[PDB]
Amino acid sequence: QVQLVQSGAEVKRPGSSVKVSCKASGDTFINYAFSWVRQAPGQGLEWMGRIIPILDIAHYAQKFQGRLTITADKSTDTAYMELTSLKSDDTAVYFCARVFRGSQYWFDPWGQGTLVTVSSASTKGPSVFPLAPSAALGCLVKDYFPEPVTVSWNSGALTSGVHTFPAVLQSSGLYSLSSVVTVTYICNVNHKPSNTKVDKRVEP
Amino acid sequence: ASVYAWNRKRISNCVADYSVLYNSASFSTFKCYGVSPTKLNDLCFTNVYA
Amino acid sequence: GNYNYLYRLFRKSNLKPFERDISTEIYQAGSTPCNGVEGFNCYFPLQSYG
Amino acid sequence: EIVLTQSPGTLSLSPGERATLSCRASQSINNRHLAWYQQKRGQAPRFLIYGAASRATGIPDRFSGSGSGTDFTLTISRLEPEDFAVYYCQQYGSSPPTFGQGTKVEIKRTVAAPSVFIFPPSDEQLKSGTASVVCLLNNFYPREAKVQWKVDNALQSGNSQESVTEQDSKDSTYSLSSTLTLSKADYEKHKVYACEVTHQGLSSPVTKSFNR
Repeated sequence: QVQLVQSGAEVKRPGSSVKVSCKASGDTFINYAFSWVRQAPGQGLEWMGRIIPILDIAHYAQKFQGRLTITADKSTDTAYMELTSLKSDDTAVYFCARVFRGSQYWFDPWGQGTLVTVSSASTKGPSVFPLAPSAALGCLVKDYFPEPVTVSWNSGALTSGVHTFPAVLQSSGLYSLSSVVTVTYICNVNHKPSNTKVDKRVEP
Repeated sequence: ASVYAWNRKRISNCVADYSVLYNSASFSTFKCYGVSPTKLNDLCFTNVYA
Repeated sequence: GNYNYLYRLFRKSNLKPFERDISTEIYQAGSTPCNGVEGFNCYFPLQSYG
Repeated sequence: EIVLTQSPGTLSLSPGERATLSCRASQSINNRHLAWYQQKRGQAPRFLIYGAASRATGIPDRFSGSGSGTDFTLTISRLEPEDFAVYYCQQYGSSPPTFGQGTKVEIKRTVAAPSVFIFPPSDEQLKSGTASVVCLLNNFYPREAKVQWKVDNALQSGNSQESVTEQDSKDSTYSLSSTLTLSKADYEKHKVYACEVTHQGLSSPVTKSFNR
């Protein structure tokens, strides 16, 4: 019933002032507090802070006492979050929770989360490479920072049995993923923000 | 019963206790309009409905 | 709605003349100890006028 | 009150047995203030139990917990395939709310065998400087695997083990891989690039060894 709608992911640079919103629909906005919890990749959760809309007071953590700035607009029913001096290890999924107005509370409702990527160098697109085997074959695209890139084999033809390997951070600093499917071998790479609809052929 | 045929049953001439309902930890909502959620064991009424 | 004005709705005892209570503790209602948490039988003392 | 450590960490349980997830207390939780959640793959956590004893409205009756002062459990009976996610612990008995690392419950499938497939670098990679050697390990149930790389006369690691992760497929089969990154001329000026893996319940055979 508490639909905590958030915004989308924002590609920022190391050092900025992010502003994530959280639409708090359903019941009233003043009868419930709100807290933001970060989720680092494979590192559980971490309680950053909490805001009390009826009292307009915040309670930050020891590691965010002075850097985090969590507000809440009591008119549009939207909670905000702001953090100054963003370092490299800030690429986490920030969730929006609606905690109670007490000293001790639990996180009953949650949000979709925002994958705010802070560490960014540029917006270079990938580069397809037709790695042929010695019909097991794939298309390896690397050196792409935004990483919305989905590898659609022939626009869905060879997708029957394909394994979309999750992208891992390369040693250079950009993401890299692969997709190998065995048996038309035109792997259609789709990069949405860069508009890179490149196509390559691989032969066994 | 259903919503269109809600059957009420009046209960009078009794010593009714409301502590088994408020302090039960089993009901979802206990919004008491008008009267307070507590101190209801000191209000003697004529006849109540359900 | 201007929610910048509050009034203490719940209190354990009556207030003394010319006394100021700015605490925001959880009101102990019913019989279950709240121990700082909110929810059933645990209401917030302050309420907005709207 | 500050530290929560999940004892199992991982649990490969059959789809229909009983599970037990532990969360040991650190600083003598006072009033049993602990909460359980279910963070599914790429989704938001779901509140399951508050106070470690009482359930939430809407949670199935299979979810239950027990614990008084220093150790809490989570008794789930007849785990459905939908209940295979990561479960976290949250304590609210102290001032700073803390969490744990999470316990991932995976499907208990039969042991499988991978297929070592080595992909020689492409023609463009041999003329640019980004020659890659992909070694894919598909259709294997035991996720525990340490793929070795014989890029030189010895088992030299280098940058081949970039560790592209995987995920639990529909048939409970994982798919690991590993790609190389070296010069355009360093590939030919080397020995046979082999790919072996010491799989749990198998051996480490050299397959698809492509000679330069």
